Amino acid sequence: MQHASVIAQFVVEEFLPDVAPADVDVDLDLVDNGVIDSLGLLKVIAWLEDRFGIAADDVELSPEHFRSIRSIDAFVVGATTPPVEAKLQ
Ligand SMILES: *P(=O)(O)OCC(C)(C)[C@H](O)C(=O)NCCC(=O)NCCS
Repeated sequence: MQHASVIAQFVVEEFLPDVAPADVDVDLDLVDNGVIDSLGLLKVIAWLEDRFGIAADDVELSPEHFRSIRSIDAFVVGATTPPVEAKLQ
């Protein structure tokens, strides 16, 4: 997991209902949340890339990458797993 709860909280915090992300089925395809795929993706890539100084072109953007939260956790875990107390930070 390497802070898997933070990953679900990170994306869920963008639009979490009155339920704590820990009580939300993080098994939901973020595709419905595709909202993050375009607007949030730009903000996430700019922030995520700034912390690791990774070129945005290095990674290709596609809806399949956000098909599920677990798929994103493996990609990030494969390279790095940074725990964050809140998405704002
Ligand atoms: P937004 O979230 O609507 O943008 C969709 C994303 C970022 C997933 C991307 O555009 C996409 O749909 N994947 C295919 C690649 C693509 O269409 N690039 C957009 C410029 S042609």
